[PDB]
Amino acid sequence: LYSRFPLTWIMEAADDISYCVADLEDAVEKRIFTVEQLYHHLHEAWGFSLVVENAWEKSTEDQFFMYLRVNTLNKLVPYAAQRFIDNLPAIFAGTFNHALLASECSDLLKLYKNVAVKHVFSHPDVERLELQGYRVISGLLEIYRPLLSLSLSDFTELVEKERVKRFPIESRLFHKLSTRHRLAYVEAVSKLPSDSPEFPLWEYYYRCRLLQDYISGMTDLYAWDEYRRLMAVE
Amino acid sequence: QIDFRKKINWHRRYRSPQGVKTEHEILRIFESDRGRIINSPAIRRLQQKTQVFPAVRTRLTHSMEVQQVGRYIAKEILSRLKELKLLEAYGLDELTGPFESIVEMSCLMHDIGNPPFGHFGEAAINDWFRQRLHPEDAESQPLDRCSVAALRLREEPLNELRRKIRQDLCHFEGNAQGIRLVHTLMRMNLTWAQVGGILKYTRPAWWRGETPETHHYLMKKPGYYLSEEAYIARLRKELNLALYSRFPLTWIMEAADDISYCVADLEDAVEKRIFTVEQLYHHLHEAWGFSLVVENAWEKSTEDQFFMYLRVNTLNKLVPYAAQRFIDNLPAIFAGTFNHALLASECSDLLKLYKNVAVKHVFSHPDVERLELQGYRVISGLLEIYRPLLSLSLSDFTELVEKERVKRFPIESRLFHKLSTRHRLAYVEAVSKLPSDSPEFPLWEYYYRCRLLQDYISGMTDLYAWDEYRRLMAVE
Amino acid sequence: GRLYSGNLAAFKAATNKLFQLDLAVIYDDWYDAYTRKDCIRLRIEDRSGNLIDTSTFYHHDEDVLFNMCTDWLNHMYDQLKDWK
Amino acid sequence: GRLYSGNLAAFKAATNKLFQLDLAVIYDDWYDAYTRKDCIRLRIEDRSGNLIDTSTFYHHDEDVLFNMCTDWLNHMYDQLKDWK
Ligand SMILES: Nc1nc2c(ncn2[C@@H]2O[C@H](COP(=O)(O)OP(=O)(O)OP(=O)(O)O)[C@@H](O)[C@H]2O)c(=O)[nH]1
Ligand SMILES: Nc1nc2c(ncn2[C@@H]2O[C@H](COP(=O)(O)OP(=O)(O)OP(=O)(O)O)[C@@H](O)[C@H]2O)c(=O)[nH]1
Ligand SMILES: [Mg+2]
Ligand SMILES: [Mg+2]
Repeated sequence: LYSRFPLTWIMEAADDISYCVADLEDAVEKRIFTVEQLYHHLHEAWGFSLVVENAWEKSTEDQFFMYLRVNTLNKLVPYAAQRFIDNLPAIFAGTFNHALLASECSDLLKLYKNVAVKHVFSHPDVERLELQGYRVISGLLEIYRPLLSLSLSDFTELVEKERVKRFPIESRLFHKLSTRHRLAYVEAVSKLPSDSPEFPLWEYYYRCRLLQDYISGMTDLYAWDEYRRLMAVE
Repeated sequence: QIDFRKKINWHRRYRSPQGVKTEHEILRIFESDRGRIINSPAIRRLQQKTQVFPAVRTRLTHSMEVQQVGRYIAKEILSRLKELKLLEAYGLDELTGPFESIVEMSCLMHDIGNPPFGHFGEAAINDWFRQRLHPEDAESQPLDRCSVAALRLREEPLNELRRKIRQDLCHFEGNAQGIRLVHTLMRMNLTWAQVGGILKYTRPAWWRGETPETHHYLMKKPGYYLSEEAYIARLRKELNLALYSRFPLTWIMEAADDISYCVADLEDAVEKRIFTVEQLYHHLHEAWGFSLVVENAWEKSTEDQFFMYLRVNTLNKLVPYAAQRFIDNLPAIFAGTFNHALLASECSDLLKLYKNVAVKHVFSHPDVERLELQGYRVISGLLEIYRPLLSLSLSDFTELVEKERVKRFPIESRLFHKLSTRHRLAYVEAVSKLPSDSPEFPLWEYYYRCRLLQDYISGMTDLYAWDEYRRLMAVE
Repeated sequence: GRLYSGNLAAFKAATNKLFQLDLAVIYDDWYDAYTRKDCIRLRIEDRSGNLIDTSTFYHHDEDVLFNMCTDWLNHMYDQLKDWK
Repeated sequence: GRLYSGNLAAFKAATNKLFQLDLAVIYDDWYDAYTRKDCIRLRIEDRSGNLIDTSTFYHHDEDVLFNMCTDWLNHMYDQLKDWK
């Protein structure tokens, strides 16, 4: 109970290595700053010679990161392998309460971490998209709110008949959901004991899950278009 | 005794020039002010604000015509006094230069404090706050619909400040915003005489009650806010003005705006094919009931030749009357207690001719009326978006302004970075002076936060506010 | 030139304040013949229709005229709440 | 890497739950010199300003640090509602 698979640790360390280095390169391609400016910022934030300086003198934009990535990999991968090998019984048991990555290796990642949050994540264009996305998801949940206000019998009739003369607005919203989510809902509710005092609770839980699956399975671009169309704007 | 040397003040508030100055270096002081005002961001923004129609005149082009009319009234006044040999007796022997420059710069920056969309943009700010502060419930002893715990009446010494703050925040006026913009936000550091030329009215924004009958005209609209009370007292002490008094040169600027009120809009209507020149002439003939002013221009042309002479004809009849009215009532204007305007004769009746035609055939157009309703909706929506900023506590807002990287308020922090840096600096300077260990800190902090919110909205062009409103609602 | 928003808000506030005493106000406005100034007439009466008093104000400026109307309404409210 | 929404919601819920007993919480956060872990200090005091107790928590992960703060706040609420 509450244990981890041994191979999950390797996947966790891989994500931590590729956390901010790509965003720094993407910032240069958008003319936020130049390669020399980024190098100066890294030099100021560091306080590097084996990793960053080697790449700087080996280039100029597609030749600085191409060697920085190699230089940091050649210093980070063996440390992760040694950490995995040393604490092997605990990882195999699944009770290791730490991560593979407090030394010169872990301090290096914070260098890329601090530069990215101050010069890239704080850009006005990045910040604006975060506020617009919060408004889009909230609006979509309000549009489908009538589906959650129906009763068990009404929703059963909606899912069974599919041509209801009593709920014109609710039935049309129902046909917009993907067929796979509806099939999953049907399979889930097709198993609970009908003659039990727990049927309404499970039915409501599965209905909420069905609503949550539809929203989270969208691309950013599709959700914005659907939100604008359902509000009679586009 | 009239002495204009005690009124024309060339001192400043910061790094003021001290010592005795000659007539040449005094003039140099009033030219740097002109350079500062003309090359200011506040004046540049005037070309993106609409007068009536969104070759049409903007506020920048409108204020340039008012500046020319002001020059001409000052020159007529100065020349008429020399005929009576009163220039030396009145102290204007060595001040004819700055006398016209002050009027010209006051006429130029007479609309720098107007909010986007103008009048209906001013109302929208007032109603939205009126629903949150309910000023009418603080007139008398404690009753309370106020939505703020700190501003609710509960404590005699603290209730007066509460009602003053509640009344002031629901009275936003463009003229009162002009003084604040010129001193606290832009930090232009103009001379005392230049600042006094843009003080049109003397009624405080927190005033509740009946005004004295001796000043019922000079106190018809709010003149300044509570945050500028200390600055206005210093200005009055510097210019030797009594309480609720006006600067002598403000009257000339007021008359210039009244002359250029509707004549430009009538010309702009023709350029938009609302009607033709002949139709406008027929309408003017029907409304009048003209021969010396309008008929002379009509027979001297056809579109760019009818108004070009009508303006000259009306100026040659209106400017001398204004100069004579200024000269006749000189002691009262100098004292600052003249309760009337320069402009009940054939001269004042003529302006109503242009007034009545414009309101019936131009201001009632469907396209003009639609923009007024859309502007009211845009300003109301922007204030609702920033409402979470006003719902925070003192500690949370202090942490937001101090740390700038808060992990507890993701939505509130991102809205905070959208405000301009000058407004944030002004807020920091304002709150960096109040006694921290006082029972009045929360009230002043809330007042300054509301002022900071109001400065950001009113400092936008019409076009920028619409775009921001559409983008923040996930529409564009 | 146009009426200021605050004056209209104060006029409406006074009207509602006097309406809280189960009263009513009628409003009339016009332009005079030769005085060259707008005129506004107010009448105060209760719900049953019994006229209490009336007043007429003349002025060529909207702001001053509305302020005079508002302060007269406030005086009426004050006098009518001094007794009854 | 970033703090999860549920942990912040639970922290705010605990803060409000303890605020329902006319109390208050001050929050301080910083980064230590050499321990290489963020530090958060909480102080609990009533409305009159009489400090009751304080605590400081150090951790290099945001999620664990916030959970520790939330459970310490819950323990404080429990102890303060056991008596008084
Ligand atoms: N806009 C923005 N993106 C960020 C920020 N921090 C990280 N990112 C991006 O998101 C990626 C990682 O996502 P995080 O939210 O930090 O966390 P995570 O790795 O998804 O989290 P877990 O599933 O808990 O491991 C980084 O590689 C960046 O590309 C930030 O502050 N702002
Ligand atoms: N759309 C519209 N514009 C108007 C109207 N009346 C005047 N204007 C325009 O606004 C200008 C004057 O603004 P007003 O609101 O009348 O008043 P003001 O001069 O700004 O007011 P003060 O600062 O009190 O002197 C005129 O020159 C016109 O260009 C109107 O009824 N509708
Ligand atoms: Mg990842
Ligand atoms: Mg004007």
